[PDB]
Amino acid sequence: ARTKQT
Amino acid sequence: GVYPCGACRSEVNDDQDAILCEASCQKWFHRECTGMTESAYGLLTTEASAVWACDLCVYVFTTHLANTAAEAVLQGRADSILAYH
Ligand SMILES: [Zn+2]
Ligand SMILES: [Zn+2]
Repeated sequence: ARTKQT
Repeated sequence: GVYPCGACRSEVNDDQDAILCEASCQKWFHRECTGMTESAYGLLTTEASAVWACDLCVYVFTTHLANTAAEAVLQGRADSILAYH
């Protein structure tokens, strides 16, 4: 899932 | 930031924890506006075949399911969060 940590 | 949080409507900056509702509305949400744990956020980040669905709206996870699944993974009860999709 796309997060800012991606 | 250019995007507002889909829950609190304030800006989301790239140095905040935030997740995209890829399952549906494609809005960003601050982690802390969703109730998502730090562990669910970390495990979702690295699972390419998981997508998150926000409270307003491939393996789909709501916050509650991602939180339950992460607790199981960290306790060795589940091999990955996908077991809870
Ligand atoms: Zn917010
Ligand atoms: Zn959504």
